[PDB]
Amino acid sequence: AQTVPYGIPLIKADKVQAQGFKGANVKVAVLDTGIQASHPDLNVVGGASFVAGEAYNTDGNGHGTHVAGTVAALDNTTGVLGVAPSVSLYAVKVLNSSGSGSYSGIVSGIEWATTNGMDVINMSLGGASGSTAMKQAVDNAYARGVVVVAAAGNSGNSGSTNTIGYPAKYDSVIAVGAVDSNSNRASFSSVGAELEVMAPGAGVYSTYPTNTYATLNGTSMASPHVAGAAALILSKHPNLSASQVRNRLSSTATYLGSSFYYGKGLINVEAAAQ
Ligand SMILES: [Ca+2]
Repeated sequence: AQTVPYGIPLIKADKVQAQGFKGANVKVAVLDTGIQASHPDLNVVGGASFVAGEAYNTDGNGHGTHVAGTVAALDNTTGVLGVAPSVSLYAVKVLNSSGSGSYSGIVSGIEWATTNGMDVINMSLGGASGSTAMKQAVDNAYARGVVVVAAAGNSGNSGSTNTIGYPAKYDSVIAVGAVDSNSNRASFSSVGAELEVMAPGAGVYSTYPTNTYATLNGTSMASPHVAGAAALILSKHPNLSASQVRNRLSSTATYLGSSFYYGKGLINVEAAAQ
């Protein structure tokens, strides 16, 4: 009836669930291509779009809907199952259907998130170039107490230079790399000094636009696992601070090898939990 993507158990998300922490009352913003709000396995409570012509609540390129579901695919009897399935899910359309977005849109979405008390902002996007304004709203939202997790980049290596994109590069931002089920670091996952931690990003099955489910690969998929794991935690210790929450994801994870390639390693939600 319901399937459990090999990733919820991998990060021991499901052991937190058992205890009864699933992110109830936790507000997660997914800054993506949008979310098919009519998807039987998802319940989007609100949002916004800064993409022109595109309304939001509709997904032209299956990504937003896929990332959305990893975070909150409802806990029912069908489809899949998200990380923090009780969570208040807001979709911020920041990628115009062909998958790309301009900073103006990104920074706006970020701002929106902060201005609407979003406890979590998931950015499964990037660029190899930054901007002054992005660094400010990522720093600003975090100083504001939001937890900002962003995908690392789907660059592999680039010598021994950082292949981590933006905004993941902003140390106010948690850069998430991708592993698989044998906790092996995905091939395409980005390396750099900024990598923070790893999450499942290979062959991750989730909600796909028009009430169906599919398997995609990427850091883009790695990032949301981290965005839910914090909601869970935020649902157990609702007093904690962003940094309070980060440290725990950080300094309490599973060692896979060098920081360059794996960061602090694979997240452990249970241990981080408390
Ligand atoms: Ca479900």
